[PDB]
Amino acid sequence: HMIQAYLGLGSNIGDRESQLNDAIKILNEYDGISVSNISPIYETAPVGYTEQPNFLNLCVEIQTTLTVLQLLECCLKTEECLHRIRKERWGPRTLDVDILLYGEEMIDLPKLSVPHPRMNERAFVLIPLNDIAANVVEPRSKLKVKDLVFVDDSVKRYK
Ligand SMILES: Nc1ncnc2c1ncn2[C@@H]1O[C@H](COP(=O)(O)CP(=O)(O)OP(=O)(O)O)[C@@H](O)[C@H]1O
Ligand SMILES: Nc1nc2[nH]c(SCC(=O)c3ccc(-c4ccccc4)cc3)nc2c(=O)[nH]1
Ligand SMILES: [Mg+2]
Ligand SMILES: [Mg+2]
Repeated sequence: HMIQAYLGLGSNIGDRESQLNDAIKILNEYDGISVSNISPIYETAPVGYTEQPNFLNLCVEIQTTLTVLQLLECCLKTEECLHRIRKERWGPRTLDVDILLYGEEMIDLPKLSVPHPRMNERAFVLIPLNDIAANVVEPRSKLKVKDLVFVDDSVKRYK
């Protein structure tokens, strides 16, 4: 039995589009993960620390038989495969893979919160997520993504 989950991907170092497309390929290669939907890519001004490069961001849907922790380990392993060496949470990275949603399940462990607890105020997440998951309910707010998404000029259609 598979569950539907959503991942947020980001890159702001180097050939960002290549790193994102390699990430999707690698995610689809883990036993127990199948990438089932892919959003458009957006180019986005960096949020937080601004003296760093512009990001490309997208979202994917996966069908997975993995538990949430097994899925997290696959996300981190993918970052390692793309040579994410920097680990300053505020700083640049070759690849970031974040778990956004895992069905309607909710957890807030010290080091793992799903739904991702910052997604609802990030246009760099909600805009691509709405492209693939408009009618999906975000279980904290209990609102559909299409009712969370908002306009943001710092998020531009890329490609
Ligand atoms: N839903 C989630 N997805 C991925 N990582 C999560 C997570 N909730 C908590 N984390 C934690 O965040 C840790 C550090 O990961 P980083 O990728 O450097 C943070 P970031 O992606 O820059 O910020 P963000 O998670 O606010 O987007 C992970 O090892 C994990 O323990
Ligand atoms: N557009 C864009 N900006 C990004 N900044 C980063 S650094 C980690 C982070 O998410 C982050 C996001 C937001 C704050 C913040 C912190 C405090 C106050 C306001 C914002 C910090 C870090 N990742 C991306 C990305 O993927 N896209
Ligand atoms: Mg992140
Ligand atoms: Mg991350």
